Amino acid sequence: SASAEMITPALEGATLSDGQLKDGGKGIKIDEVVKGSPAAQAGLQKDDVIIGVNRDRVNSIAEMRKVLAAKPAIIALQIVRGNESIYLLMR
Amino acid sequence: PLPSLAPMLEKVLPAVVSVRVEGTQPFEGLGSGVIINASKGYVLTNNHVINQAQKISIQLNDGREFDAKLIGSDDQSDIALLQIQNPSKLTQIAIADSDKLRVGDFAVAVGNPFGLGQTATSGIVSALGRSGLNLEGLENFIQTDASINRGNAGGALLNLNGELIGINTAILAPGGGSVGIGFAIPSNMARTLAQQLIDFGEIKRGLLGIKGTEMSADIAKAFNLDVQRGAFVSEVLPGSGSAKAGVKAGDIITSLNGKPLNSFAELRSRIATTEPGTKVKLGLLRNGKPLEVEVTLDTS
Amino acid sequence: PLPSLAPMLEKVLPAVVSVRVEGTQPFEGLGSGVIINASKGYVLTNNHVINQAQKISIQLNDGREFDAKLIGSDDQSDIALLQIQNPSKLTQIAIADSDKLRVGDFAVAVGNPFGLGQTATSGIVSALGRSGLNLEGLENFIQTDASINRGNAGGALLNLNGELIGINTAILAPGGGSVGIGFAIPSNMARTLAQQLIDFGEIKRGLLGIKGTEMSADIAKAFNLDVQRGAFVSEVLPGSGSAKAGVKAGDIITSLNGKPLNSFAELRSRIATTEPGTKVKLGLLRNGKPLEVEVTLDTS
Amino acid sequence: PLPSLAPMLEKVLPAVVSVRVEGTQPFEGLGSGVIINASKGYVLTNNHVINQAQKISIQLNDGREFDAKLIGSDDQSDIALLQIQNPSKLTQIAIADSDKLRVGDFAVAVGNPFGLGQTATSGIVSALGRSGLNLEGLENFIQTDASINRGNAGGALLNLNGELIGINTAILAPGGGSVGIGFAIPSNMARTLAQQLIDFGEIKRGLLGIKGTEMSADIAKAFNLDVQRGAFVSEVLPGSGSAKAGVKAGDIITSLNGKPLNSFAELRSRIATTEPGTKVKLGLLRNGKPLEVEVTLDTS
Amino acid sequence: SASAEMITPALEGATLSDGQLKDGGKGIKIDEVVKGSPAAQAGLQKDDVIIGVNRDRVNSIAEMRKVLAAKPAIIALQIVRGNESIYLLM
Amino acid sequence: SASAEMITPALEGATLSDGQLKDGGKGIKIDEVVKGSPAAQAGLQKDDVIIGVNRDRVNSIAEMRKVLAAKPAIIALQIVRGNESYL
Repeated sequence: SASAEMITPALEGATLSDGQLKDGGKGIKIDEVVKGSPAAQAGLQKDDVIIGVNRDRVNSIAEMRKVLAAKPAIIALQIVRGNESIYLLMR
Repeated sequence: PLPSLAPMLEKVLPAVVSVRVEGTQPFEGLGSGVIINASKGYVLTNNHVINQAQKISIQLNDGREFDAKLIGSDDQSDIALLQIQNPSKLTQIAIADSDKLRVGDFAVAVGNPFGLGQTATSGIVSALGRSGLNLEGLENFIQTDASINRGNAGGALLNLNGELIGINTAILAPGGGSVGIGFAIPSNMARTLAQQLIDFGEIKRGLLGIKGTEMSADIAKAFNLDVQRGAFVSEVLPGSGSAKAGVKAGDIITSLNGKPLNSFAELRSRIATTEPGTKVKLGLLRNGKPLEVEVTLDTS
Repeated sequence: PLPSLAPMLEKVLPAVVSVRVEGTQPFEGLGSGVIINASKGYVLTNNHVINQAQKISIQLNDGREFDAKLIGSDDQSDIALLQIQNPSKLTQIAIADSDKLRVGDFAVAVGNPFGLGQTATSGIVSALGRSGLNLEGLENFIQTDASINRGNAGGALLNLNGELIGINTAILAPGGGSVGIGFAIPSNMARTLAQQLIDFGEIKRGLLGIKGTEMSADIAKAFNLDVQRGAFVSEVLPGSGSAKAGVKAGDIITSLNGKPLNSFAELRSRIATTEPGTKVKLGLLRNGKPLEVEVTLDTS
Repeated sequence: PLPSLAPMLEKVLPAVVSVRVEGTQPFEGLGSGVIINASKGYVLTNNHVINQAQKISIQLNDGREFDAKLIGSDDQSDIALLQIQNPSKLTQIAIADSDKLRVGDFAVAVGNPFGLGQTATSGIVSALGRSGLNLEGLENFIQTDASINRGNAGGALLNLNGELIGINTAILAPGGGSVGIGFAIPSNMARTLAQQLIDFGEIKRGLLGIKGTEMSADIAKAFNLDVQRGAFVSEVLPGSGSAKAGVKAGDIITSLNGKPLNSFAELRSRIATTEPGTKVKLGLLRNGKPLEVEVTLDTS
Repeated sequence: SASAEMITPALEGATLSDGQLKDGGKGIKIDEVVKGSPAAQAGLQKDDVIIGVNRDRVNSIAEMRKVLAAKPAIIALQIVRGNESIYLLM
Repeated sequence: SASAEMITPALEGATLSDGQLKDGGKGIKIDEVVKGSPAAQAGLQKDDVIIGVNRDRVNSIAEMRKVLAAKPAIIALQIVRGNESYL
């Protein structure tokens, strides 16, 4: 489980790994979040499964890193917390 | 023969009053107010003029003095309604539709600056729909360059016919004095809030159950769009009216009941005006495709 | 085709001049003035512009320069009169009736702000009969919201016909610059005092023999009265004309020459303007009963 | 029915834009600009707003955002020209003749004070040809009393027809807020400099070859002269066109092209604007004798 | 002699007594004025006799105390310095 | 050597002497100008020849003193640095 700090400053304090959804769809599962960290500030929580960045779909930490290597202005994670859909936003 | 505003100000000035407040170490404060109902003595004023008062007095511009009682108050919109005890020979203002205003219309501000007494100043409407000043929970301000100073809060903003178009609330001042940037609450929202306070004694806020942020061109360049004004939807709370209606995250609200939105705080204030149980129309754009949605309001 | 103030300002601006004062560490001061007699070169200005001058110079807006002498002055009303040596090709102002002014009339201020040169600004008449600023002995000011700054003292306040309605005399501001609250001496008092100075060289001040306080809505509640504005007489000095008339301690002054009195300061200033030996009629209120009392003034 | 500036403002407002600048500790600045060519996206702005930018962005009043590139600048006159990258559906302003302006004309200032957004204020023209403020090398300012604050530089000053008459440049403020004294570059100078920047990329300044000082009532009182406004010439640089024309030291310059000169700075700016190689008419006053002199301008 | 501060804080600095006028009318003769006291600042002087509070007549210190126990918004003292009538505002 | 300080302080630091022009006309040749003195600030230079005060024509240091005893408003000197001619 690579620490999310190295990928981007905004995800400091979040533990990300390559996991699975309830239905088998691939996604990146959030393992542990530091209280007060920017990940906690943005709304990331335990056992969240991110699905897509903007109009994309990320199935691995490497895929997310390749997407983020271009360093876009803003990030929006379609995320998955519970059986519904929420967007997030940080710079 | 010479043009002037004197003929119309003669019939209107008696409706604007001065509000004197004492309370607590004791304090004394001064503000303005507008007579809304002459028979029942209802006075519209600002909420921070009255906040910590134990005694409230009203003074007419001819010298008469009355005692007042607080009927209701709105801290989010900063609007208070007082009642005059034993009213006698009062004059009331007429209210204009502030949805028909435009930038460039002429305006008159009547108030009580620095405790000097009743004063009228003149200017134009500089802007509409101003918000984001981190002043109140609700901001849909009219901007004007009529001179507005300390003691003017609660007073009247009028057009050339002498009809109410705003309630003076705030100024932007680098050094504690007027530089020509003043803000007013539009009269439609103020009238609706005053009627709710009269009818029920407190406000019933309706909520959409949608959490979202301001739309911009930066986001439009991230979702391949053309619209740069509106509200961006991010969270749909469970079981709300919009959740039942089918509104999902990632969408953009453009028009409310067919009226295009220029801000997200604009939509917030418009929804806060609406009473719960009403059905509203949302013009939506999801994945670049437009739609029309009917929504039932909740209760806050 | 387009509306403008230029056609009437083209004829009036030569009458407003700049006043330069050198005195004594020495100081150099700046103000304005208005030419009222073109053949004799009489110039009306403020008293605190000329207060401790050792030499006075006058500049026209075309560049010509003159030396000036003080004919007389009045400290209580803050009015001074100068005469130009060897005048030639001058323009004079016409004086309007300031008793016909109303709140909402349009006004133009002409002066010399910050030593820049001749400058015109525009506004409305905000209020009438203002006092209590503790500036001079007599205060019956016109309150206007034209931009008025340092160097505008002594200068002109005009109506849309180009006639003088006031002499700019003061301002209120936390930061030292205009916020839209300026004060002017009305033209009737200034004209009367200037005529007195021309004719005799000193002011002729009349008094009533009444010492009293300002009537409020509180004193009208302790004697069970109705009118809340006027003057409350508490001392009638022995041997005065008012004593011969029959004014006693405790009554209320309501009208001067039939015109209702807005304040006690207005009564004081209007009495001080009037010439000793004149006869006035006072509308008196005693024990809830109205009366009319004829009083002959004495000399100060 | 009611008079307003709204009908004419609705057509001109899209042509005034806000200018956001990022530069270098990193800094962000804000100002305004005017669209003078819609097909090419040419934007007139102030030089000190754009000074140390690394990136420039233009934002329209409907929300669209564009990138801009500097075309040219003029530090003495403080005028900058930008081009919009990839323009689409723009509105442009119409320019008026600023040599026909008079004191008392009505004016509207459109800008972006304190970063709030597009704002309009109203006033009159207070003075013409102001200078001596020691802000730029060449000053021939229009003075106005519309409210102009921080963020207004580069924006529009318009007449009642919606035609450009000036570019807002500076203010005089004791405490960092507007007190009613603002300055604008006249539109004739601005349009000439803009054409020069478009055609050549830099300004071609012409000079006379004369060193002199301002005329006053004191110098004229020593040479027994009547005039008191104009230019007093003290040195004629050898080899110049003026020396070839015969202009000597001690002469008084009265009129340029038959139009009266009110100061040395007006003559300086008017000569600087005129293109090199052009011929000009000088009204000379030497030993009290008038002369007409033809001068051919050189290159600076 | 009676203390005037106990009657009201306004009349601090006045020495009082039940007195009589020149024509025999009963009043409140001022006997000592403290310099700098509120009584001196208001304008009370020696030998002054108060024949009124607001719209009433006070015949003794007790009656004035009874009227002032209501604590009115202001006080209006007829006094009688000289063979005349001077009002006061408290 | 006539010091210019008590003649007029505006010419302080300028050494004055009765001389003649290149054609033999009379005037005052400025022998020395002290750097930072009021004369240098006003524009006086070494070897300058003042040949006029305001409109009047002057010839000697005594004539300078007699003219400037009245203390006029402004003195517009003519002077003649090189073969050309105000301060």
